[PDB]
Amino acid sequence: LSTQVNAMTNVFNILSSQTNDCCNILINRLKSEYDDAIKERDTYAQFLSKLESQNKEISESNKEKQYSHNLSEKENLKKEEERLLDQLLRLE
Amino acid sequence: NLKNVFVQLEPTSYHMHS
Amino acid sequence: NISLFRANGDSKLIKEYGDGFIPCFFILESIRGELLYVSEVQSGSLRKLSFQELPKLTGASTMIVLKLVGLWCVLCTYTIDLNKLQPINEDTVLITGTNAPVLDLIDGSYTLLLKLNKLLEYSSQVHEEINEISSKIEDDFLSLKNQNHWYMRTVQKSIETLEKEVLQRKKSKK
Amino acid sequence: YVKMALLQNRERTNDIILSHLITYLNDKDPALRVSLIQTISGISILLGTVTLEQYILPLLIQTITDSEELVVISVLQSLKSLFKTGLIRKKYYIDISKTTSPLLLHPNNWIRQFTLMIIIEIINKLSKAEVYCILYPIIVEFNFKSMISCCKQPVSRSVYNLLCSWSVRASKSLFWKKIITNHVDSFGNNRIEFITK
Amino acid sequence: NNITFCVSQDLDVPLKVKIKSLEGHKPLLKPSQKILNPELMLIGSNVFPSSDLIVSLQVFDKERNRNLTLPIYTPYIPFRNSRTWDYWLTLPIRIKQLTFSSHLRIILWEYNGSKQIPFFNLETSIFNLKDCTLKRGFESLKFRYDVIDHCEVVTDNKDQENLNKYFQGEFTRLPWLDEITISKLRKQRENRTWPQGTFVLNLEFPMLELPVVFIE
Repeated sequence: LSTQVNAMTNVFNILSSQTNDCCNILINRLKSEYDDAIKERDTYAQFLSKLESQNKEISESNKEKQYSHNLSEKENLKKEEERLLDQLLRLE
Repeated sequence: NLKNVFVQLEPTSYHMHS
Repeated sequence: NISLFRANGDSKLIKEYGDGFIPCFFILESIRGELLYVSEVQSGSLRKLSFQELPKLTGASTMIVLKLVGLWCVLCTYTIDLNKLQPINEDTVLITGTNAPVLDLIDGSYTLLLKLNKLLEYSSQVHEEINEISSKIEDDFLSLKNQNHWYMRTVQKSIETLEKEVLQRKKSKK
Repeated sequence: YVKMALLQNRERTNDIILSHLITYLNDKDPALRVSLIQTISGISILLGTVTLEQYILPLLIQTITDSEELVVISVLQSLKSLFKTGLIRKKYYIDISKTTSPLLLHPNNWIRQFTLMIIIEIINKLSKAEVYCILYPIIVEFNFKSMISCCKQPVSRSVYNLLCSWSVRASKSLFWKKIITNHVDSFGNNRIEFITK
Repeated sequence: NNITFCVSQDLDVPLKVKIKSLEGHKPLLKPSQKILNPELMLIGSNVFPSSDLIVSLQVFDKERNRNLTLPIYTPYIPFRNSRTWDYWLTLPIRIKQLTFSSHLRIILWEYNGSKQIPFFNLETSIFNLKDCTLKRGFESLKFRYDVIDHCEVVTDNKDQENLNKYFQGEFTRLPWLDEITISKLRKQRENRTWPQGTFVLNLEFPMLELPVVFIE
């Protein structure tokens, strides 16, 4: 990107380019279609993030809430998750 | 009504041919 | 501009110091702007006729170097320059050459200031789109912790209770 | 002589071509032999389709260049879906063999997109072939969503959870066999009328 | 069919074997699949594949440990139906060609999981010590991982059923009551055993006549 830009500048400065396509246009169309698909995936990820946060949170307390909630839940699940195996193995 | 049923496979003989 | 690189394949007899079978690997190198290219093929013996048919990409200003090497000993080394090739031109280059082995490899060569920079800018935009894809993946990953896993464990628990009903029924029959 | 014995028909020679394909590494020659074996696979798909199965299973050991022929091999798998159940298991063996070393992502993505959908059969081997879908998915997020679209498992998480998913995917193919009998009965019936509603 | 004693070169064509039944171990799904259990968290941990039992047949040569006969394998139905076939199969070695030194072998290859399908092994003898090839008759076998074999008790009763095929002195009313003995062989299904590391299979290869064998 920026490196290719600087190299292009150095090409238009340190020397004179006499040269003045299909794969480029094809890559452009492919990048466009991929951009559209990534946009659809971005909308899907928007709904997914909407289900993730579930609230506006005012974006001031959003970070702290996202930090606390996940930790609390992750600390909560392991207990029962390790608990069921006891009964299962007991009956078995 | 309908005719005789059509089987999905047929048995080899191997008996009288022996 | 752009110079298209498409190798038909390699048909020849290649031998090595040590005796052994190796998979044919066609190496493609460039002077500047491009990367290291390779082509996978399977022969394994001395004399072979194979077709690559693997499309490759290289920079505008560069010299395509096609060197066949087993996968290990070097079969053949062939140099090709796009300097002789003109704009919007498509042709084929058949290189019959010998170093260790006496070989032959057919590789076709085709072609495709502001336009180049525009193309590079487009590729850069594609790169930004890739970063956006990384952001989307990060979004889907950071979306939620383990949830449905507890639902699977819940299904296992349902199987445990069902097994309890089955064991109770068996106990009833017993 | 090899092509002669291969063309000979005496199906025992075809089974003898297995060791030939195993030791074929000494011969670096063209794909012409594989083309003769392909025509032999067609003529086998005519009469000896049971043997065509066993030959095709062994034919997955080719391991040769020009991967463009592997697409025709996939079409040959779709053609192997024709009748023989042994051909299905053989195509499953070829499915795992192809699952080990891939070639083209997208083509095999759509391929497996149809194949995994056709993998819901309750046949013992069909489940084994259905288990390769997880191994395929290993080689990400975009593919995760694209696969989640056709995903039949709500609680799916990982490979083990995918095993629990397949455990929840348990179905009976007996009524499906009877349904196939109804399909053949429909083939014996009159489909002439295209009218609707 | 007729029984008679006919030597190797005297006997003409190649052997064939019909194979039918087995014995459910009941330790797994009835196809001997995956080793079912309530502990199946470990089955996910052990990655236990569900295998549908199929079969393969090839003969160990002479007990000289060479290789002669052809491996052969059939199609797949439920082995949870216990795969009762009575399906005939054969290979290209005549009785005239068949060396009196020879032995049968079989490998039951199931269909299990990813790159997975099971394998079980067994072997037996072709002809009698009296030179009659399996007495050209019905039988039943048992096999473990190695060094196991077949006996005759209820298989000896089945061998008496093969003596019905072996043409002991017989009459027409005896034949009707041999339909009643189709009812009796139907009643013979009552068999029960629960061994492990080994299995049983019911395999009948009754021919017309008693072979005999010699050199060429």
